[PDB]
Amino acid sequence: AVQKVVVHPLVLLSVVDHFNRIGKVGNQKRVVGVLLGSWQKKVLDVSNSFAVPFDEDDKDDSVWFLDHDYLENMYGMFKKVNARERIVGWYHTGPKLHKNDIAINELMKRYCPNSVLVIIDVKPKDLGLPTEAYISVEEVHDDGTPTSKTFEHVTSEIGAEEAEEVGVEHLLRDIKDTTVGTLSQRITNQVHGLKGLNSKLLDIRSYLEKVATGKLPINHQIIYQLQDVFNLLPDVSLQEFVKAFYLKTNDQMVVVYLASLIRSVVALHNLINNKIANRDAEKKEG
Amino acid sequence: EKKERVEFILEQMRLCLAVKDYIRTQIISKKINTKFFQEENTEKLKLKYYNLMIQLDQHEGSYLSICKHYRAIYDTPCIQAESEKWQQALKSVVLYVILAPFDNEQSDLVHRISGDKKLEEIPKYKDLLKLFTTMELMRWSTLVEDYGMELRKGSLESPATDVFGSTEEGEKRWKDLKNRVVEHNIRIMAKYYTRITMKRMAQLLDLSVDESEAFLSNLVVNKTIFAKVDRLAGIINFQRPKDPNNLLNDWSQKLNSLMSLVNKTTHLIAKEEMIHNLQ
Amino acid sequence: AKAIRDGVIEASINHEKGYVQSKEMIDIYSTREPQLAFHQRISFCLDI
Amino acid sequence: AKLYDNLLEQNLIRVIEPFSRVQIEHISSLIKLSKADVERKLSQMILDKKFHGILDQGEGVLIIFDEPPVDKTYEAALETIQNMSKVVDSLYNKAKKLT
Amino acid sequence: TRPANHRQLTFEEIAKSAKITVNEVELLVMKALSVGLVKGSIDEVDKRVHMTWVQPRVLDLQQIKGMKDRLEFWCTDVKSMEMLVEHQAHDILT
Repeated sequence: AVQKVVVHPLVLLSVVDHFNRIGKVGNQKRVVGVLLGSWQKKVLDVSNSFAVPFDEDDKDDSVWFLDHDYLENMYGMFKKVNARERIVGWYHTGPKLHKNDIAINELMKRYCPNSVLVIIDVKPKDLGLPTEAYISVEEVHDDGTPTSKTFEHVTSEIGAEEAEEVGVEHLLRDIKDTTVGTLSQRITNQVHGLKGLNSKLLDIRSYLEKVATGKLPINHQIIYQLQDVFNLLPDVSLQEFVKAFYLKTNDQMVVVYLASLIRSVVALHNLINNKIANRDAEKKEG
Repeated sequence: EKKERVEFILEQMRLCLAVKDYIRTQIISKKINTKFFQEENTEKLKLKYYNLMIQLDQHEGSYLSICKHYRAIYDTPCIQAESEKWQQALKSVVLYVILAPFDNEQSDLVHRISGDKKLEEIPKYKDLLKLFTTMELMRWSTLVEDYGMELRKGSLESPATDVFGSTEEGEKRWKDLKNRVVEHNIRIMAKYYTRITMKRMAQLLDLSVDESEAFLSNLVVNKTIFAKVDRLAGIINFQRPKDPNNLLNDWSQKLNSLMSLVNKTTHLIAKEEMIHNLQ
Repeated sequence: AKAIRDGVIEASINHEKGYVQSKEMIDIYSTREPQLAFHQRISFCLDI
Repeated sequence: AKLYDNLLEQNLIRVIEPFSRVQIEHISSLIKLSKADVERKLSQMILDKKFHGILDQGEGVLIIFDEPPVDKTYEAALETIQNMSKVVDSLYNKAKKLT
Repeated sequence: TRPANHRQLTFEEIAKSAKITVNEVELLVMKALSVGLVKGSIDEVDKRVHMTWVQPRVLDLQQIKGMKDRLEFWCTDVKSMEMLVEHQAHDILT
């Protein structure tokens, strides 16, 4: 249904500054607010947002309130200043999936059909992209409850924009691993990539924590993919993999050989262009 | 004028059939196959335009130009309430989907005739399309003993008498039905059969090794079924190319499927932890 | 016999009969020798 | 006559197609022709290289095999070599003469 | 049960383990490939079939031991192959 989401740096900071402006509460407050934007060509977009006044008590943590008058007036001001901009869903600050974040979506689903939530990060650290979005799916199914509803994570990324990149690259001024050559991919995905595979190997190990000791439901819907992985582990080295592999390596290194074969001659020509700049300058000038 | 000029100009094509002249018949029918958006009172007239279009498509080999012809004589709003004359309309709507040549138009045409409530009132002809839908067919002699007899039976005998009665066009339907049943073997034989002997296949076609080579020949020079036969060891095989690049190529395909697959579980585990170890 | 022993030629002698058979060894390309014939010269050509 | 050569060979590529090997005695039967002129004519196919394969004299098994070889990769890198050799020959004309 | 080393059974082995004759096991497995529980190719002349994909079943707390162990040294192959990347690819980018 929904392919993926588009998140901007403007909404990205536009949550964090609100976490700063309610950061004086000290004890506990989650930044929940209203997520604005479009979705076009089956691609979710997030352009604007604001935050709603919200409080919560730990005793009886099934009670939430959104001042929907404040939702009406300010979004009326936002449709007014920008008729193109509209609602796209909501968000909460999302450390660890708080429990009112099952009906916050069912509370305000009367505005957006796919009333999407976004989990953000307040203390930014990972080896990946700490931006999360779920989606609401419900099920009269299998065996958990006759009324069952659990969010499912749609893939999430930071959408860029030509307007905002002036501010992005303007406000970086720190470091930027450009000069995309033979080593950009080496570090963005060959150094960072295998350590990308590290945590994905680690998460199935975190599920493996229930061999006899973990939570009481066992598998049901985990083990078809698990059997599928070790079923679909790739082909071993006995056939033409090493052959045709040696064939195609044995063809790629031809092109490498030609490129290195030119490059030396080019730089040699350049040195001759220097010795003309030396020998007929030493006698001329002195 | 919408009706009377059309009634005038569709007359003389059967006169061209009395000439045995199809090259004129299709040109003067080219005037009227673009004559539509008049389906209000013309009950029998467009049906006469179709029944003078049974033969222009019936004569030479055109067993797939009769597709929209025969569903077009399923189309007409009168036919629905003359059930036994509509039973032979259930006949003509099935006596071509076999008979049409192998096509994507045939392979979704089985779905265009499939999923019908009032066609499956004949208990045989849901099974007939079921046979060419599903897996391996019971040769030909184990088939004609089960279905070469119901063509005389039922309330449906008349386009089956267009299969029976003419022994020459009818014989072309014995050998085109025979073409579909001898071909229906060869499709899934090439699909699942890596390397089979020649005698085993001539035995599963119930005929000679020589005529079996005639069957495999005109399809591999049609190159619609690629095969590398043998006439010294009888060891034939299907879809056996040299494959320099598809080994590592499809291996890379297995890599991408694998990385998608290991990506599939990773975002699925974390919510499974958070539904019993949330709070 | 020592031409077999020291490397050079591989295949067998029917010492009883007397013919020395030799097998047809082709496709030395997918045998990874010319990758080494490259990599000797890849590295050196980068060096020059 | 010349049309009969192309028709003869049109049949001759037609029946030879679906297999890898056969004896000459079956293709002589299947085109309904002799074996000597068919053997010589098949030899002329693999002399003129219009058809390629091999033939046998012991019983006449025609071994048919085809793959399109990699050609673009090596020679197109090979003529760049003889370009650049001439370029180094020109480097005499600005390098050896000059400094 | 057969590992991914071979998983290549023969029609004599089906004729032993299912005691059904030589001329019906192919009609059995064409039906099996039509249904789609198993995914493998059929050779007739070497009397063997190359079965590749099996329908996934369920399992107790004992198969997770073997899947855990085949996972465990598969971690350190990623550690080991990555270690050359960190060591040799150290000076390309600090």
